[PDB]
Amino acid sequence: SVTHTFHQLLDMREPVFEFVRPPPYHPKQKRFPHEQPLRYLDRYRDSHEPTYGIY
Amino acid sequence: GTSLDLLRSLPRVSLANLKPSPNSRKRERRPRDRRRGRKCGRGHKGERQRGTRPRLGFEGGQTPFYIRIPKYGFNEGHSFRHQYQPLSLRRLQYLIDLGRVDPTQPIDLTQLVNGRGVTIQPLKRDYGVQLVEEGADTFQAKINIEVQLASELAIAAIEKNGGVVTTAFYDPRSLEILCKPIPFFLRGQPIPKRMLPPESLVPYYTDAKNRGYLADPAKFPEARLELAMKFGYVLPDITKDELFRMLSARKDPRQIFFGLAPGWVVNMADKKILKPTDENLLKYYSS
Amino acid sequence: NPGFVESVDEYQFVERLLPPTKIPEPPKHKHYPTPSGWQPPRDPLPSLPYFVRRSRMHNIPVYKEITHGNRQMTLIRKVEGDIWALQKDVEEFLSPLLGKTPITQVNEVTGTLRIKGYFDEQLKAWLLEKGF
Amino acid sequence: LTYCSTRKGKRKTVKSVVHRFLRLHSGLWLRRKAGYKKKLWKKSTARKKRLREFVFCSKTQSKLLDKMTTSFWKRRNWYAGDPYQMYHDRTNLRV
Amino acid sequence: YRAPPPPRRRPGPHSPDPENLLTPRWQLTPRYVAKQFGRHGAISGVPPASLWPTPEQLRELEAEEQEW
Amino acid sequence: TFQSIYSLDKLYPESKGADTAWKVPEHAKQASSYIPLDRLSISYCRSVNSKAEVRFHLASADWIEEP
Ligand SMILES: [Mg+2]
Ligand SMILES: [Mg+2]
Ligand SMILES: [Mg+2]
Repeated sequence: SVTHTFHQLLDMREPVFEFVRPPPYHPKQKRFPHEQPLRYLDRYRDSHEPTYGIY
Repeated sequence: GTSLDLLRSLPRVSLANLKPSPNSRKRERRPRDRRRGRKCGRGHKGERQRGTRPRLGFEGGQTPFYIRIPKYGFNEGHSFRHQYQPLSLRRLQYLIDLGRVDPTQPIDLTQLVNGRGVTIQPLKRDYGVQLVEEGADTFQAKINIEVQLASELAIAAIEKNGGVVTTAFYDPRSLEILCKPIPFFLRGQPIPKRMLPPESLVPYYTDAKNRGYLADPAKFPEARLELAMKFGYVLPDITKDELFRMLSARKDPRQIFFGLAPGWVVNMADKKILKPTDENLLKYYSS
Repeated sequence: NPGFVESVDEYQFVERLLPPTKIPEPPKHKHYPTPSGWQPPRDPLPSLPYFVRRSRMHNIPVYKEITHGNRQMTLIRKVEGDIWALQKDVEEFLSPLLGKTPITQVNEVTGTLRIKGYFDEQLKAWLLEKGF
Repeated sequence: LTYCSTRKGKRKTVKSVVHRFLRLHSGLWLRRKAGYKKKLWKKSTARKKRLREFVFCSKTQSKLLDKMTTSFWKRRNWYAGDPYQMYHDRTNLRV
Repeated sequence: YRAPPPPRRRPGPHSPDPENLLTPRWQLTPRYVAKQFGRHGAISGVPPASLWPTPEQLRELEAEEQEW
Repeated sequence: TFQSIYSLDKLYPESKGADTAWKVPEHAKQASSYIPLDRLSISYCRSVNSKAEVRFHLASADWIEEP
């Protein structure tokens, strides 16, 4: 019914909210991550798809 | 500019006036003086001053770091793995815009190499080029292109604009000739035949969805349509197009160049081509 | 009878294979900017004191560089005329963004300008507006 | 090692390094853990898990390994289907 | 003074003397003969039919192809 | 044009037509619930990921069956 109230008589588009948690904490990135697994590089990447630069 | 006006006033330039760019040369230091002499920077008496310290990697008698780590095959077979150079749609669109590739005619490795679009190293195990999806959204050209490998999204982009893409295989000997054809002609030998894919690569090149050059042509129409449905565009019909002949051109699976057959000799000096008249020779090359 | 027959007709395909030695001039387009993004120099030429020429590939000569592994710089290379006038314009254009006057080096002998920090994209767009 | 060889006058690679490590084009090196196949029956389940991993190398170890290999092992390789394709580059690194 | 004539590469096909003991061996191979025709066309004088494989050579080529 | 024992004509004799591969497949408008593109309206917003939105009027649209 809340959708009807926002539309029929309030006459506006209904807003939708979502519960967002704060981003996970990671220590500052290092050039040489000694004795850390291969996964270390994944924690600091933004996009999951390959890029090819000048090529 | 004003700088050239200064020359008019100044004395003549000669071999007695030359000077290098400032800071282009450092000073070399000899051990004569007190600062750099005497012990000459080597320290007090020991193995290191005399000049006989142990080799790189030696740790004084304990088992060294680079030998106490277990062996594992990260690099096993590295010299036999195949390599493909990447060509992105951003690079390809850039080349057509500046006129360094001619879209009217078919595009193969020879044309890409001749425009400096790609650099191919056969001796470093390069076998050809693979098309890469990056830059697909802004690709707005109609072309006929042949590459060794292709990706799902890259094929879609080319065809949506009404173009043909196919995947073809070249052997190490043929690839070297393809990239640098002129030096081969200077040798004076007949053009060799093209070998078929190794066993492992036969499934890839005989599959229609990959646009293989040995796949059944009857099955292409089905495959092209499914891309159109999946990626939300309308499959254009190229037969209506004026340039259907150009877009449909394809070479024989045993041919290297478009208009030349195996077994011919190119006499570049006087612009002639020689063909053998022996039945045994003709049968060999045609097989 | 000799075993070879010679034909002159098929040499046209060989002529195609020959490579060029000179960079081709870009082809005229009806609508600019070109789909990749390339745009040719405007006509007539700008009337500013300094003129910036294009590279043999027909691109704006602005480059990103690094040294010591942590020092980031940008370089404008083929400048003719008054290099000092260009420095004043760059300082005015970039000053509001940084919040301070940018640190720069002027090389009169090589005719280049060097700036501390990466500002290649902004400079490329800025130079196109002036029409070089 | 050999700084200047008799036949060609070049440096030589130490092949015991090539058989134990992997070099990513950025400059990192990967290795296994010593003992990851030895006496597993006497090792805890958490201990065994740590052994199975691939691990990076320190700055001083990376420097030494670079001296002991030639440039050929430091080039760009374009392997189709590479399982290390995404680890040859660095992202969001201020340093 | 006047400078001497500029250095110039010698033109035309080159046929080394077979009998001479100090002629390099690589210049006496059939490959070298083939190169002369490729560079200089017909002026070389190389019988064009020789460029293709001989029947005995042809059998070896075919035999190897089947094997591998 | 040169041809060899491995030419596509000989390997696949039935489909010898010159245009066999480039013909648009007939029919299939009823295949895999063919979605008519014209009915839908597609807009691209650059939100990094470039977002895409597809909208159509449910009731007016007739390609879907009423039930
Ligand atoms: Mg440790
Ligand atoms: Mg000295
Ligand atoms: Mg390379």
